[PDB]
Amino acid sequence: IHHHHHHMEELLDILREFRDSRGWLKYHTPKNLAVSISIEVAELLEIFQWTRSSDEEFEVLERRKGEVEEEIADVLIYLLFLCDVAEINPIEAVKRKMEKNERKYPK
Amino acid sequence: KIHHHHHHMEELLDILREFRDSRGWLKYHTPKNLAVSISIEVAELLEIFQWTRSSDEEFEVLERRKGEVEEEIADVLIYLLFLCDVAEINPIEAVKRKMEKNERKYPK
Amino acid sequence: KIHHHHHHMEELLDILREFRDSRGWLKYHTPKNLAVSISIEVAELLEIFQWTRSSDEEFEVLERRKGEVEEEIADVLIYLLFLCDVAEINPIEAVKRKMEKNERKYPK
Amino acid sequence: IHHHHHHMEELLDILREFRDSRGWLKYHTPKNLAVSISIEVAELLEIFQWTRSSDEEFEVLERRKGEVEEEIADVLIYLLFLCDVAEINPIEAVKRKMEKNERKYPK
Ligand SMILES: [Cl-]
Ligand SMILES: [Cl-]
Ligand SMILES: [Mg+2]
Ligand SMILES: [Mg+2]
Ligand SMILES: [Mg+2]
Ligand SMILES: [Mg+2]
Ligand code: NA
Ligand code: NA
Repeated sequence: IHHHHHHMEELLDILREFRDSRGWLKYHTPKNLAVSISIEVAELLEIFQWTRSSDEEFEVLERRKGEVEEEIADVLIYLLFLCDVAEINPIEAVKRKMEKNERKYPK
Repeated sequence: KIHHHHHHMEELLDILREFRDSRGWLKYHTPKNLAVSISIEVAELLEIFQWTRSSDEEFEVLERRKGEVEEEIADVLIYLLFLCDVAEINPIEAVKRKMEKNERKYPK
Repeated sequence: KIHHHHHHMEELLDILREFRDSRGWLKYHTPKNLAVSISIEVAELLEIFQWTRSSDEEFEVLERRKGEVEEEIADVLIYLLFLCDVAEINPIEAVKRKMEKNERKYPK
Repeated sequence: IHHHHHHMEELLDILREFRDSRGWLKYHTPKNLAVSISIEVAELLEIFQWTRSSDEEFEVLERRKGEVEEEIADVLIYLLFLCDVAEINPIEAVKRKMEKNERKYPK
């Protein structure tokens, strides 16, 4: 018995249900979703706004772990909504870019 | 009768980890630097649609420049997953938790 | 017969400098921290228009939420001017120089 | 003889001439300009992408002064184009926010 865990695919089903039960697909234009990603990554950055050292950055991370988790989740949700409307497979996207990176930055 | 689970996500992170550590780039992967790198890449994504003036037009641009859109999506996710690693955050769990919160804030 | 020049921009920066130094916040104003603060504020500005679906609609939102738009513009410019101070960059000169370059790249 | 230097007002005239000689006003929707600001501040941030200390940040600034200057200019140009279309006075905006800041963060 073989179980193929495709976690982003599974996440997308939870996402689609939410969006569609509310009728918010009509707002998910490519640029509105890209703008939504921009907004959430700014929320992530704000948590570390005024740190002055790599050392302090890890201290803020530990103390505000929950906030970091939420903004990472936010960035992801919108990236996945974007992948839905654009018909892009984000895992394959990552694999192809990493392959490109391997031949840009060789060992 | 034996169950065989395949962890495709852990497999993807392994490709990421291997790239990172073969190049000695871990030392650069502080929490803020990674968050800065995500911000940079989403702006690369935004740029593709910079001057569009209608929803209709964004889909024409998306169809026409799909490859560039795919690259920038990959760049965003790469650095997001790198951050997840340094922070020991499970981004699948984080999404599920956030959607559960979203359910309560925006009820049916 | 005497000429009396008024440096309104230098006056504005003085208000900024005075706020900063009365609070002992200079030590926080590193180049990257300021650039991070600008990124944060432009995203506050973007948020006002997050779900608009037409140019027509953006002007209705801009008219309706003009005060919020004004605040975020102020926030962006504040941190941009703080960066100019630490970097000793004259942003009026930088614009003029960049527009001169823009002239040559995009000729009439 | 009194000279009232209003430098952003003066910049805006150079900006308007450029935009209008090319017929690009039609692209300057509020959200396109906000998105353009987002793009340029990312260009600014990239210059410092991988620094690991406040010390290194000032070293990068000195070495890549020109690049920083250009991206600051870029951020400004779009903020001023935005102020044009929104009919906002950015100097007065700054003064009012600073006044608000003074009574939020008292001495
Ligand atoms: Cl997995
Ligand atoms: Cl002046
Ligand atoms: Mg959020
Ligand atoms: Mg990229
Ligand atoms: Mg603000
Ligand atoms: Mg630029
Ligand atoms: Na460490
Ligand atoms: Na210093």
